[PDB]
Amino acid sequence: ADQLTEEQIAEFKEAFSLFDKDGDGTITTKELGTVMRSLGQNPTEAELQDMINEVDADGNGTIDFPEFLTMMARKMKDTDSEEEIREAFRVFDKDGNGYISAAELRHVMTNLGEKLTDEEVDEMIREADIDGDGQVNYEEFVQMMTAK
Amino acid sequence: SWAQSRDEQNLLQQKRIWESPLLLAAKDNDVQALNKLLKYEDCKVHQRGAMGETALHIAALYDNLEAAMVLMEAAPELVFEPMTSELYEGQTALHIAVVNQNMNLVRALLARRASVSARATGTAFRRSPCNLIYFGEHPLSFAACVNSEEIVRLLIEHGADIRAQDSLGNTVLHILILQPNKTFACQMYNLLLSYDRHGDHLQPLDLVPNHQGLTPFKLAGVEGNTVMFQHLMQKRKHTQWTYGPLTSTLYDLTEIDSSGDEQSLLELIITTKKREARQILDQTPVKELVSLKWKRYGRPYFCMLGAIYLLYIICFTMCCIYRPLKPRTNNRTSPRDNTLLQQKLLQEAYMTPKDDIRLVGELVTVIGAIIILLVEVPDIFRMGVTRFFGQTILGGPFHVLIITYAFMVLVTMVMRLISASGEVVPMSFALVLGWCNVMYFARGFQMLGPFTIMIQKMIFGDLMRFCWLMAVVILGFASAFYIIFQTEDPEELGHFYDYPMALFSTFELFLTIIDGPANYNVDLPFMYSITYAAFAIIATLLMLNLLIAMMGDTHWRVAHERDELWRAQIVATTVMLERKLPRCLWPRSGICGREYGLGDRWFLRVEDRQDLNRQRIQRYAQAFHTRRSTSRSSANWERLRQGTLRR
Amino acid sequence: SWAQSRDEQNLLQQKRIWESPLLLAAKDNDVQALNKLLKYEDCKVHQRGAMGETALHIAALYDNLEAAMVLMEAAPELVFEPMTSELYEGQTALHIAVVNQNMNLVRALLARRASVSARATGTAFRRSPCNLIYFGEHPLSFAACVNSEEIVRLLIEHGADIRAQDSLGNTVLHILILQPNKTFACQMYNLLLSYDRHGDHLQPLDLVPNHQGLTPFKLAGVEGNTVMFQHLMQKRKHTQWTYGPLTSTLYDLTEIDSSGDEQSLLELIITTKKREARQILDQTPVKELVSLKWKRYGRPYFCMLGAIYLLYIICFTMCCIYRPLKPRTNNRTSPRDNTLLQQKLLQEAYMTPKDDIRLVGELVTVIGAIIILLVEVPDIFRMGVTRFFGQTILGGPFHVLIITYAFMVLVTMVMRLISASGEVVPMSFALVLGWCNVMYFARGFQMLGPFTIMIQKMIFGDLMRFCWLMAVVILGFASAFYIIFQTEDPEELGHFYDYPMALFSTFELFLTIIDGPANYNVDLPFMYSITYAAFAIIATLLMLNLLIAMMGDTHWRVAHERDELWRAQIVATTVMLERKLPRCLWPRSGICGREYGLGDRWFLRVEDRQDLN
Ligand SMILES: [Ca+2]
Ligand SMILES: [Ca+2]
Ligand SMILES: [Ca+2]
Ligand SMILES: [Ca+2]
Repeated sequence: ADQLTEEQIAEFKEAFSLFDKDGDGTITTKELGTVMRSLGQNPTEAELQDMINEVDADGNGTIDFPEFLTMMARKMKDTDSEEEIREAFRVFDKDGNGYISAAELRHVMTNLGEKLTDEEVDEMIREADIDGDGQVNYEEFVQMMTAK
Repeated sequence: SWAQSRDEQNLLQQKRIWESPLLLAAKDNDVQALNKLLKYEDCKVHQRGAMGETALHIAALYDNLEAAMVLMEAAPELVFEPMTSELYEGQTALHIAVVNQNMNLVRALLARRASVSARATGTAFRRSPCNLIYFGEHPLSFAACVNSEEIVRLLIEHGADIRAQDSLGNTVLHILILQPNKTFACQMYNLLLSYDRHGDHLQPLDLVPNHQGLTPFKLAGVEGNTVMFQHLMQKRKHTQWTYGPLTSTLYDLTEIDSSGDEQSLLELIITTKKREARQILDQTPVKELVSLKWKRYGRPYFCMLGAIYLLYIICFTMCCIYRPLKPRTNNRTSPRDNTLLQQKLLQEAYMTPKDDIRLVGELVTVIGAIIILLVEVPDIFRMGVTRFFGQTILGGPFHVLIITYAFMVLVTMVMRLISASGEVVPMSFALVLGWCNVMYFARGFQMLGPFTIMIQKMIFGDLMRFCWLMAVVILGFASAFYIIFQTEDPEELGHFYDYPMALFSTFELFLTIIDGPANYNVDLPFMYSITYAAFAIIATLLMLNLLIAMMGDTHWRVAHERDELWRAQIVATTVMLERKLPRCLWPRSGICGREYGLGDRWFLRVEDRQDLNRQRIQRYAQAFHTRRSTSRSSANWERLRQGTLRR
Repeated sequence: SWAQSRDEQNLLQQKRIWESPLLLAAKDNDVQALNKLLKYEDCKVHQRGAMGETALHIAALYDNLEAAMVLMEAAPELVFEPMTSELYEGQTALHIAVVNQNMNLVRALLARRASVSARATGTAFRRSPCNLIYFGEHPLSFAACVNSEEIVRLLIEHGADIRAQDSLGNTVLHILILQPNKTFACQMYNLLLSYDRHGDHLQPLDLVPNHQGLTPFKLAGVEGNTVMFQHLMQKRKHTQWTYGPLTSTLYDLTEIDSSGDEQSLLELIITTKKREARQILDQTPVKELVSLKWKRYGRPYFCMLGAIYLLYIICFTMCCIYRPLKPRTNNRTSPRDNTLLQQKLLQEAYMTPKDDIRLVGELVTVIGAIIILLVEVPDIFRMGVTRFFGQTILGGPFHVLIITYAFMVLVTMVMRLISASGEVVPMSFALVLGWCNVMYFARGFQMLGPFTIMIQKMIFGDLMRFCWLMAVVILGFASAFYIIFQTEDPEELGHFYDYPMALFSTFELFLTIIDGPANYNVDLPFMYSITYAAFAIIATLLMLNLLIAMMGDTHWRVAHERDELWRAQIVATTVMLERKLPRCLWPRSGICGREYGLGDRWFLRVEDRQDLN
């Protein structure tokens, strides 16, 4: 993780929080095991340490968020590098949480005007949201920007 | 005037560079010039700059590595030399190379046994809206904000403690909350706590107050750094079992209750001025809390409180409409029928069994008015005058009406004891302000009173700025009418027989109230028709209908930032009701501890249902894995696109 | 104080784990500790938890496989043991392995002949807003909700029937409609029909009513599970020939008409309280039907019905404006000119040819009053009381007005038999409410009647909460004027001569109706002008103009939610009119069957132009 952007931290931190089931800040064999075999399959509980000790940099038996972050640095995001969508997201995002929300996008459009109805804002977000949390990523926002 | 003297000193610096042979050769890396000038001649290198520089400072400030390395041989001591005076006091060159995010000169400077304990007590380093930064004091704190990890790490390995404090008493942690780049500084906060390996017996660095007594937990709540507030919440929640899609954690609930004297979150939330600090009430352990404080134990004492106020005012009006009255005394209407009045107010007549009933209720209003002042003795004596206005605007902007209600009741209690004549003029103000003061309870009784916020929000601002442009157009035209009907006999058209009523007369034409003066039987002068139609076309056709449209647009710019004001005002109503009410009823909220073997901390549990989000969790698992109105909505995205794009 | 005890149970649980030496070892994967503790000493393992646990329940619930397998050696009988009482009743540990979506444990559990039909009857499983989920009772149903296919497939093959019911009678099919995740639960409805290979004599599993008697088709209608409702229609539609871009399909039309007693879709749609269920009327086998039932056979009776009612109120007024009156009787104007009234109401005089006409017309109102009440006698005797107000606000919120119109006419019918004096006040309310009731017919004549939808939507809500802020600003100022004009001779300025009328005076100023008091000839007291100027800047410049803009903004938040209200209300006009009108006219809609040798079901065809250029 030589250089990253704020969004890339913030979304991966949401990933790490979603992946860490007990919120201890670490990842153990029991934790990674169940959520992986929640998704249909089942690794045979030997791949799990082979998952961790492949990536555990200090060998403490846990995966802290920096080890989690440098793993995603090797599973790096694609070549979507710009400058204006970067600037467009800062003007939109008031608190700078990295996730432009419903009421924020209502707020910015209100200062431009055009009187969006509450249902009409929900039609904007639900189509733009790829994974389905009702919030737009930085990665999701550029796909509405470039082409349809 | 103050900003120019700062600026003039800055241009005063550059002339010293452009005249010195040394420092101009130090601004560039003119090593050929720098070699010959130093070793040959006999000149000291203690040439102070205009803001008190040294030549060693300049190479760092214009980020020039190879020049200052030559300076180390000639100058063994100027690393130890701070800067001189009044803007950059004590700023050594170790600070400046850190601010440039590297020079690998921190290698060389710490090779020259440079102190890491210097303090930058200068003017332009203090927290102020004049400055544009706030880096604190110590070089450890300067490396904290530019987010350079190995530069931080190198400094711990040379004996730099983490418990330095500024003049405010802030630690290095408190600096990080105030930095504007939020999530990109969230990572540093975990990094520094890892170097609390020596658990000190005082407190483990996360509890240290400032000079105004604030934890770093509370400090984010004051400034609304929600993302940092989200992160510090993580170390306090304590999760129990999980059940499929269900999860039952257990929140900490210690520094967010009104138990201690510190007041601990909620009074500190409502007493700020910042708008973005109100946002914290959406976050998860707080929004759930005050709902439990309101629906249980908050609402029913509040509604039962206000009904006692309702029977108070009703009891006042009954002892208002019954007053001791005589017929008009012996003086007849001595002005020629321009003086019709008929009672003049009985003097000392109580000798009736009926008025003893009136004697009862008239005392009770006096008794209650004393109690209102007794609540408001300490409030005015402690919370300043302008400090009271800071309390005022957000959630309590009535609070003087209930004071002035207590004046006028005490005036009319005085006024009948001396028994002077003018007793009606307090009785007006003591009546309308009483019934208006029941609108304080519009917050309660349902969410069918956020109007009283908007009618506050709009009576200032909009109506206030509209009042002046009334008050001058009316001031000419009322003065215009007095000139033209000066000549006339006011037995017809008695609007305008004198000047001070003519303003009041004109005021009713402006709001389409009075009939509009016309006689149709006696000819009125020929300047009236030109002036009056010109008055009508502005006042009730241009100006007044402009008010509605100007009221129209301002209704829905604040449609969203109204509803959260209502939910904010309940919390402010809640705590004030708690503080001035004793216990042995509506107990200290949440569930008590240490019967369950946990400790004196008190808790509440929250159940919630997550989701699965199957399409996002595949790509993270494969990162582990080894070797309608659609066209309407998309046009708005196009409208979002075309308005933003370059133009 | 009710759910407060629920948490207090749940903290009491964890303390038992922190104080039992066995269970804390069972909370973790403590292989060595549970090795030495179990096999060696002689202590029972029947330690029930705070809510009736076993050692096996905790190790299951904290998702720990390897410690559970060791417990299986010491436990031949903990598998059959359920949890004890008051929240988690009857729930065996087989359930918990299902909810955690696998542990490779149901393998080991069914190796130990676990029962597959234990019924989790606990308190935390009933459908309620208190619980955050509703999964039913049987463990076969639990795996259906978490969408784990081979876990389901494993459960059939050990003999779990797919026809259990809960206390609510709902099947495992019915649970899938109530789930919040819709398209991810669609395939389970396919897969569970696939294991209905026994064609039963009773019904093929899709026709089981619950205890409130609902098929899983119709239950999708009430909850508005639209995407599922789109999917269930797909089996019923019976496509005919295709012709290029044309397709003449044929929908089934059996369980959605008003023929049976079950009311089958339509009355159940309008009697919901949920908002999203009105979305169903846009779907293509239903939207076509109400256009046929209204444009033919529904409109012209409703327009003809309102014409008869329109002549009723006219014939009421013509027997209203003619009353028996006389000159004032012997009592002269005994109050000094504050008592002007002059006629007083003839006693028993009909002896004219003209009043012979009026007695006919007066009876026309009376018979029409009784017919209205005979309609509404059985209605409140069947639809409870509060149930009727659940019916009310949607499409019949008049329904007391038509009752109170019939009420007051019976009052004035009595009032002239006893022939008392104060007869004008029942005549008043019946006259205004008679004309106000004809706004009920505004649904027809074209779509120029969602005003009566909107004017209901706004007289409640907006104007209702605005009146209380009126009701106190009016109250102080009116009380203030009565004090300041207490002194005066009311011969001039008769606005405020006594405290009752000064309220009603002030209410006239507050809407800027009465002219605003002035005399210009008498020096009126100075405290009036300061007060009255403070009134107008509140009353007709702040408060009332605020009412317009607050009216303005609330009108276009409900623009899109206006047109669905109208088309909702036409159906409620339609089906009530079908229900109260007999047949031998406007027949059971759609094309009959079984003359074409097709079946006793009745059908309708719909063409459409397709797409995919
Ligand atoms: Ca984890
Ligand atoms: Ca690690
Ligand atoms: Ca945001
Ligand atoms: Ca997203």
